[PDB]
Amino acid sequence: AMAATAWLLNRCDNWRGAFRLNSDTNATVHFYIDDHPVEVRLHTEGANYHKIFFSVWDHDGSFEVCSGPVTSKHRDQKSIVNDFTFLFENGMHHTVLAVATEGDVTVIGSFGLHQLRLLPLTDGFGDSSTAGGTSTKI
Amino acid sequence: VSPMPGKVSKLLVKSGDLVEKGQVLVIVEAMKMEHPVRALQDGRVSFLVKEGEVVGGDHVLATVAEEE
Amino acid sequence: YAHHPIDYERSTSKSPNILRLPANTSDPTYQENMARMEGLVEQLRARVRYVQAGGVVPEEEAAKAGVSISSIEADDRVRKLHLSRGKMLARDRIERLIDPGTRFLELSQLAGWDLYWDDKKKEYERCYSGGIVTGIGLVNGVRCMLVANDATVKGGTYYPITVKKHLRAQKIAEQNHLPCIYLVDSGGANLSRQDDVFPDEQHFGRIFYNEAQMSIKSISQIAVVMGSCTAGGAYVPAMADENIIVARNGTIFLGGPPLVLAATGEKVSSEELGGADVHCRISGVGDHYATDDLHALYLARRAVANLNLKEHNEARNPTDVKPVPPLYDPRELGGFIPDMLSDVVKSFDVRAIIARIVDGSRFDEFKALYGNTLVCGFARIEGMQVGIIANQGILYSESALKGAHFIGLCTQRNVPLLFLQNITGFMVGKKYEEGGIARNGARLVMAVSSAPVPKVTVLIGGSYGAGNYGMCGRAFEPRFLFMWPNARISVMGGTQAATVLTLTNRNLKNASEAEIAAFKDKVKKKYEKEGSCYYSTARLWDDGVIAPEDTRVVVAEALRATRLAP
Amino acid sequence: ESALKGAHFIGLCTQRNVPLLFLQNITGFMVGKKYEEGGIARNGARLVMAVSSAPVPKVTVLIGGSYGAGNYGMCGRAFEPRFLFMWPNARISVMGGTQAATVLTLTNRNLKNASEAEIAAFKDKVKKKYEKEGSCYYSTARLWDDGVIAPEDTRVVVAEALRATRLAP
Amino acid sequence: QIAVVMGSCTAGGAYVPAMADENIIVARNGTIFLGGPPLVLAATGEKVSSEELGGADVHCRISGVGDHYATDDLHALYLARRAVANLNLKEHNEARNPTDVKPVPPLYDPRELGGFIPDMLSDVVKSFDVRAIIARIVDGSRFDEFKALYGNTLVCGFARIEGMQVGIIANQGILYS
Amino acid sequence: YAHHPIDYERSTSKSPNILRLPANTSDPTYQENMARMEGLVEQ
Ligand SMILES: O=CCCCC[C@@H]1SC[C@@H]2NC(=O)N[C@@H]21
Ligand SMILES: O=CCCCC[C@@H]1SC[C@@H]2NC(=O)N[C@@H]21
Repeated sequence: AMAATAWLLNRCDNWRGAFRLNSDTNATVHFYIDDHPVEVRLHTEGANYHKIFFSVWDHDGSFEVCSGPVTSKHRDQKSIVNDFTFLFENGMHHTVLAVATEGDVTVIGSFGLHQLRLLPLTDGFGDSSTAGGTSTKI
Repeated sequence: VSPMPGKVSKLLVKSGDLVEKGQVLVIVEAMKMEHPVRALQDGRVSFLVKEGEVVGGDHVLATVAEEE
Repeated sequence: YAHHPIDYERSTSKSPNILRLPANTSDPTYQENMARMEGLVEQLRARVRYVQAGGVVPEEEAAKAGVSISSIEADDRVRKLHLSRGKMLARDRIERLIDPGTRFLELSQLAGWDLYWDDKKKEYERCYSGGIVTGIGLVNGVRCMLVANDATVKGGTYYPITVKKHLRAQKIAEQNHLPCIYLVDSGGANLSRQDDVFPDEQHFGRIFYNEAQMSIKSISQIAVVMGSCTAGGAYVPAMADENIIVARNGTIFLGGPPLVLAATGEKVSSEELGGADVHCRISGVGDHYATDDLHALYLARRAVANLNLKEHNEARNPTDVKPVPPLYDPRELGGFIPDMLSDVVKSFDVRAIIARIVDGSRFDEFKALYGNTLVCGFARIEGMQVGIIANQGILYSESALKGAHFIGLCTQRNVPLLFLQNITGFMVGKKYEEGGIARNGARLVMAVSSAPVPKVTVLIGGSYGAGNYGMCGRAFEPRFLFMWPNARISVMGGTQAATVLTLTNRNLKNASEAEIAAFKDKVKKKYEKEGSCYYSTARLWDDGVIAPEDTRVVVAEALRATRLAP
Repeated sequence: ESALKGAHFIGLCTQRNVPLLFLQNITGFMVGKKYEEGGIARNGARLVMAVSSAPVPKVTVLIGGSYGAGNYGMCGRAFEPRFLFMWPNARISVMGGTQAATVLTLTNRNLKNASEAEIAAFKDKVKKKYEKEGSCYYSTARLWDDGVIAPEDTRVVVAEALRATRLAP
Repeated sequence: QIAVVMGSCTAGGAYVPAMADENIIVARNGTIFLGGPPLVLAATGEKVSSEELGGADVHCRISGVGDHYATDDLHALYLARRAVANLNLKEHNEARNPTDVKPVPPLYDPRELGGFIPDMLSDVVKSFDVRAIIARIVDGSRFDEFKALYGNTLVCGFARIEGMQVGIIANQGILYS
Repeated sequence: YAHHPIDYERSTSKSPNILRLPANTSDPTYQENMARMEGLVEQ
């Protein structure tokens, strides 16, 4: 939950200024943990960017999140290193310095260090031709 | 003051109570026109009319005077 | 007298008279109103969900929406068959197309809600949307109009509500100089209501007219051909600065595959008849040939990029701004709204609403002691100065004069206007008629129509009759319209028309009770059978429908939409 | 090639500020595969672009048989004609007046057998639908092509129209 | 344009409150008249209070005259300021005249400007100079001379005045062709 | 089909189709050409 959230925010204004009609927001992240893809879905209810939920591995809860100063606008290979705070409903609170990149999201805190690989989705986007090419060539 | 049709009713303000904010002092109905007056004159308001009493045009329904 | 400041302090303090301090007390009256509002929004906010993923609602608990039960299995089967083809059956193309973290509007929604009555008496045509979805989208730093043709072809491609939606989108884009993107999937035409949709004016030809008038003004437009566009639908790929044809299922035809039969019926493959022909054919038709949906969407984005509008939008609308919230909680907007179905008009207020919507909860009153009926003054909406006309009571001549004066100033200084509609409220007194009230009403309407200022209106409630001509109306070119649930648009009288038309209709003096049962009850049924939910939006009368709580965000979308204008 | 010639003519007329007159007829878009492969859609777009873009005053009069999307090539109400007039023998309908019958006969829930009853129920019915509309009712009465005239007195009417369109800015 | 009506403006002076985008009438002493209080006498002299003759009439009269009714001088001045605010000229002025600039002073003390000026009441014209004055006034004490050897009488050239380029014509002597 | 990005990644990555990857192998043909060019620029 903290790792997935950092990649969005530490890349753009996802969940920032977002707005729809008579509905609610939704945004998802795919993690390639081990050899099995992992999907995490985040959404909001109310007029609150603050109130956020999560559903990973059929486990649901709520938390709030308060970020820090925005840094590393150039978002280079080092990308963005920012501290995060997360208040989960149960009652806890956490602080996480996340240096996130397209390749992976690294979270360091009292849990330890964990890097989660993001599900790779690249394959000659364009040149994807399965045509037989039987005759009348060159 | 209310227009000609009158028929004041449902007055929700106590006589001799300060009115600085513009609450609905009296509500008069003219062809389903509640048209609340909503006076903002400061000071207590003194009522000279009663609910259900048909009043003439531009009648002195109440005197909104400074609290003395 | 012992008072010598320098205007500020008196200003720039948390105590300026400019602000407003209407604090509610949450009493029964508040509850009665607040509760009802809640009773007026839940389904509004809900039907939206049902038409979204239309006809497939797995919860099966949609009793909060009065929508009839529909065959969910048939719609799921159709969607499965369509998605097996390789194309995404949803609005998914849109949120894939728009940049993440950005906004959206969904201009017209619930379009064609239970519009047509079928041969089956209890069945209506299942047009969950108008057949398309329309909303303002920000692509690659560029604001654009997005029109997507839904894959619902069961009833037929386009209806009198579909072409009207498309033409409204085109007119909005041309007025605002937002480039359009069309997502094209069609079943051809509708050969049943063809007289209603093909000939005459404001029809399918005007789409072709607009796609050329735009390119005259150098407002580039883009179309994506996901499926077949026949029966005059093949001209949009031809009339396009950039067009995209998917490698397998993208097809464009001027004559149908059945049409070659019975007229030199040497039938050949549908590919050779005009579909995506990636073999270096002689035809130079269609700019982009993309192997996959993602590839096509990506090339659309890439073409949108090379338009040079990013600099102009970034300069005109500041991307990095500090949001200033109002002083009072926006959830309280439902409370000040009174209830419904009340014999006599209930009471109402405006100050609270404006204090809840505007920035910093402030206002700039003009003459309020004089013409106490009508309200006009300046404001602030998310960093932009605004003028608001909100109506309260029965209009007088002096109210019309004040309105004309305000509109004069606003046009003079180029300030946008916002309208909050209310009752007609034209007095019928003989002295008022003798006082030249008609001349003053004309004074108001002349200024309203003559104004070159961008104009948006939103229904508060009770907009019935010719009074809207005084403030604003669809026939007065409002660049956007939005509506609240408790809206009634009717004849010059909502309640009085009942009383007046009771007298003058072939009524005997006797049988009074049976007559009032047949007259008054019937006309009440007629004049409140129309409402916000059905007569509006579904017929693209005041196309936008919103919630009262989230009005300021919507109006801020509208104002940012109307500053790319020339 | 007809579309190319039309585009060229409209180009000259707009260049020299010459008014245009239209005499509508059948749609007449060939459906041959070679013609479709020859970029016919591009040339039709070439024609319609010039038609709509022209600032020249434009008037159309129905000769007869104006059915389908072919009018988009020449002119139509949705292309801002400052006047429209009609002759009695006019039919404004779907892309096919007669062929729509044959095509829609095939693809509508028809069993192979009962051929005679089916063509009685299909072909006769669609003929009734597509010639129930006509010059007299579907037009003018609904302000589709509002003007209705006689074929004999056309030049006088067109001369009225042209004198009407020279006070323009 | 904006006008504030603190006292009476009669005798054609009442049109400025009428010809105004915004006008302010003080609650007590603000009065506007087209005919004077003495004027009603001797012509239907049914004299009534000066308030009713056209002064500040805060009773929701039929007249929609005068935009602002302010209870005090400070209130009226404050509303004038508030109306001035909503004109959208702030952006245009801020763009055109930079608000945040670094002042560049001249190289010589401006008190010396009185010295190079000669005396007065002198039978024959006294002597005079210009270079010193321009060097004392301009930024950085600089100048951009055109032809000075030729037509040595008259002085013309460019300069700098607080971040803005200026042209100066200063005259010295008897003019020639 | 198991592919659901948001256009970027597919974009804003060092792997967009927009770029070009013609890498030469410096063979005789290259030398014959490269060398001549050098023979066409010195003077
Ligand atoms: O007694 C004065 C109230 C006059 C209200 C007139 C308005 S005009 C439209 C509407 N229909 C009516 O009969 N009355 C109101
Ligand atoms: O010579 C054979 C070709 C016949 C073309 C018939 C044209 S194609 C478009 C239009 N629609 C019809 O039903 N017929 C005409």
